[PDB]
Amino acid sequence: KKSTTSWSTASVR
Amino acid sequence: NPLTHSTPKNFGIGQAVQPKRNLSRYVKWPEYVRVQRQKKILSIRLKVPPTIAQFQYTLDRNTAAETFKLFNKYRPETAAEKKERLTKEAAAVSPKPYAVKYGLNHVVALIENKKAKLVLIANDVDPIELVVFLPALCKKMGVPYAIVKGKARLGTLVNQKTSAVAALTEVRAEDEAALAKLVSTIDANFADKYDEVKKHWGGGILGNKAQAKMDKRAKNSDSA
Amino acid sequence: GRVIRNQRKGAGSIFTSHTRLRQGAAKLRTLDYAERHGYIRGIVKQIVHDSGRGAPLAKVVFRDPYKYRLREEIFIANEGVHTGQFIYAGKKASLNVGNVLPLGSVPEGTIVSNVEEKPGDRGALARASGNYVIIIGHNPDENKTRVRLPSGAKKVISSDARGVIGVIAGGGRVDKPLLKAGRAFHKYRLKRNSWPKTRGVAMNPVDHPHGGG
Amino acid sequence: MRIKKKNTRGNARNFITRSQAVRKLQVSLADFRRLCIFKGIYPREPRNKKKANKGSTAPTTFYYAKDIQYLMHEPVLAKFREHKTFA
Amino acid sequence: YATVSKTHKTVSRAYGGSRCANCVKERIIRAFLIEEQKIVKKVVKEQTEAAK
RNA sequence: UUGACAUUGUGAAGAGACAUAGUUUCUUUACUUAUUCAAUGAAGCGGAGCUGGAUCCACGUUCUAGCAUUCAAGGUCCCAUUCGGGGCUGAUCCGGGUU
RNA sequence: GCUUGUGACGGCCCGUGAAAAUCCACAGGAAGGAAUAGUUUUCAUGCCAGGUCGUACUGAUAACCGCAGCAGGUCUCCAAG
RNA sequence: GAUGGGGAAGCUCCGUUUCAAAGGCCUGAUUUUAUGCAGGCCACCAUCGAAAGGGAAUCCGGUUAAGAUUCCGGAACCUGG
Ligand SMILES: [Mg+2]
Ligand SMILES: [Mg+2]
Ligand SMILES: [Mg+2]
Ligand SMILES: [Mg+2]
Ligand SMILES: [Mg+2]
Ligand SMILES: [Mg+2]
Ligand SMILES: [Mg+2]
Ligand SMILES: [Mg+2]
Ligand SMILES: [Mg+2]
Ligand SMILES: [Mg+2]
Repeated sequence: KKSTTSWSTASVR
Repeated sequence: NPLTHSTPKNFGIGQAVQPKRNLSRYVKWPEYVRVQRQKKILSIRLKVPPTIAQFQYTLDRNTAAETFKLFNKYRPETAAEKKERLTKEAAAVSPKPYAVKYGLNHVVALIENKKAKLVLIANDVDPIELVVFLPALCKKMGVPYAIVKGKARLGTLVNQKTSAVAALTEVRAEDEAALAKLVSTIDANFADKYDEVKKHWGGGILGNKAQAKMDKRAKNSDSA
Repeated sequence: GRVIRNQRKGAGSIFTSHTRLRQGAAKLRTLDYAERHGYIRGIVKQIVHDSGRGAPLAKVVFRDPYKYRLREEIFIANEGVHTGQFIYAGKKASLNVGNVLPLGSVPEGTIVSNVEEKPGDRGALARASGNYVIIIGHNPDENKTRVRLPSGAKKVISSDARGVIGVIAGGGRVDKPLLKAGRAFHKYRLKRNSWPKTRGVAMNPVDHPHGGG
Repeated sequence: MRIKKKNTRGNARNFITRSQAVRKLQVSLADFRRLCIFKGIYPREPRNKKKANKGSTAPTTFYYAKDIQYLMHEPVLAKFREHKTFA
Repeated sequence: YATVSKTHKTVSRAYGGSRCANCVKERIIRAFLIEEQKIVKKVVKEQTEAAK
């Protein structure tokens, strides 16, 4: 759920 | 049209604001641009010794085009078709290759051993000491040479980005006559034509403003 | 020995100018195309007192020739300049008090002030109150002009150097006695820390070479 | 809390003009239009156009800023960059 | 001044607010008279150029 | 403070030596390209105009505490008329030097 | 009447007695906007929110410094008959 | 008092906008060469430095062993959306 890198997408529109 | 009128603008001194004009002459350029421009200008302004000034005399357009037309038929084998050739030899276990010779040390050795039929020397080589001795070596060894514009052009000849020198040593029987005719053409157009003028010092050119001042001073001296 | 005040003043420190209340450096316009070839008209908006300077200053507003805006300049006021006056600066300006003209465009005997030492430095000579420069003569072949300075010296300068017609306002200031250490104190409070002065003989030999006895 | 600046919140942040969207995506206008067509990004109209455009009444195409931010994560944009390199 | 209506910060006249009535009157007069004098000077100079 | 050497380049004129074909030393006088000083918003520099007026000038700004800003109005070629859109000019040309 | 704030003045200077954040106004008019419907959040009313740190007391012949609960030293406001 | 630069064997020094390619904004179906961004506008320098300078907006009543323009009751105002 939480980010690992500083730039993320995580795919929620 | 009664609704439109002519309203001329006075762009003289103490008048309406000046319009936008092309100010490219007054641009404060980046320092690297200024440095390369002033370096070229200084090379023009200074008196150039003959062994450097000889590199400003190159092959003309038509002769250079014919030379490169000959050499592109002997452009070397690329890495893609080398793998194809190496797989063909593995199944058998190949004819003799014909290619443009390149690489400065290799070409110098070929010239010293008198194997090079024709030598092409790029004029824009920095540092210039790498090729500044080549015309004299070719003349002493009796090898036909030609100074050409573009190490990038020679690089396209030899599948590289740049090339200081290219050399033709072995040619096919279908192109031996063309090579001989090209050698005679280069002898007529480059060796004989520029034999005297390559012995002179170059770069005796004044700037624009200094030239105008000298001409005005000469006119004032000769006529009142 | 020890360091005297003559040598201590060069370090700066407590000997720097007191410049809080100053109006700004008094200079001519930058020598641009308009002043090189024709003229330009500004307007005197106000005449103001400058702290630490005897002569009054004038605020003059010009129009920017390359952009729609106004440019403000601080001039040293010549005597007779008034608020609302039009001031003409350039090579084609007329010979009237307050106008800025090249030295080569004025006749002999012309009285100028705030004269450029070299063309472009925007005024260096005859700036104090009551002072002026006299145009002695011209040398057109060398494109030079001979002038007489307030000290009596004679100088040769470029004819493209500019000057303001007239004499600096506020003359006769030094003819009135101060009468009072307090008035001297208030005079130097707005200039710099160079007052009061102790005599070198009054000091000890370590403090000053003249000291002792 | 100190006084907040104007033209920073509300309609000023909700919408983004086309030029600003193109600059933020760092692509060309044609690529921007094709990406908007592919992803279904459509122009919108604020109820307070002067608030959205800092008092200007000039006609301007507005998009949702969060829609542009979501568009930033489309791999077709990376494919477009790869095609530019290949060309 | 940002809390009051525009009526409290202006008067119903050109340059209302920033400039007073007499200054506005004087600049109107000066503009008209100077433009008329400019027309007169243009006519006089244009005739003088041909007459010279 | 004075002198030598290096940084240090390019011409022309007059004198020296190969014994009256140009290889260098010594003076005189130029030049710019190194170096140095200053300024700017690196905006108008230098030359030329079968440019105009009378070798010189822009005849585009001087009674007045006004105004001067939206690729510039207009002229003239196109467009496909449609809310308008382009080109030359208005505002001469050339330069391998920001002044 | 005392204290204090404020106004219009007058005297003084070879002394003429801060900057910036910030707010408003004007000039200009790129533009946008109505007939069976528009415009105006600088008119009124209605909706929501406002983080972090400090905050006790002394301020002195005993809460500060002077080795002390030291006749010393230490900035300022209010002020009755 | 950094950066850009320049000094100094070096710890570091000068200097504070210069000597720097020091960054923001607008328009676009750019007469399309077909899946590669075109045309323009405006410009000067980090940061720190005042609990007496500048500065958005709050009052009264009550309440504690010790809080108070901060709590409670009532009545306001400012800023942003
Ligand atoms: Mg003594
Ligand atoms: Mg308390
Ligand atoms: Mg207390
Ligand atoms: Mg103690
Ligand atoms: Mg102690
Ligand atoms: Mg420092
Ligand atoms: Mg601070
Ligand atoms: Mg305070
Ligand atoms: Mg208490
Ligand atoms: Mg409460």
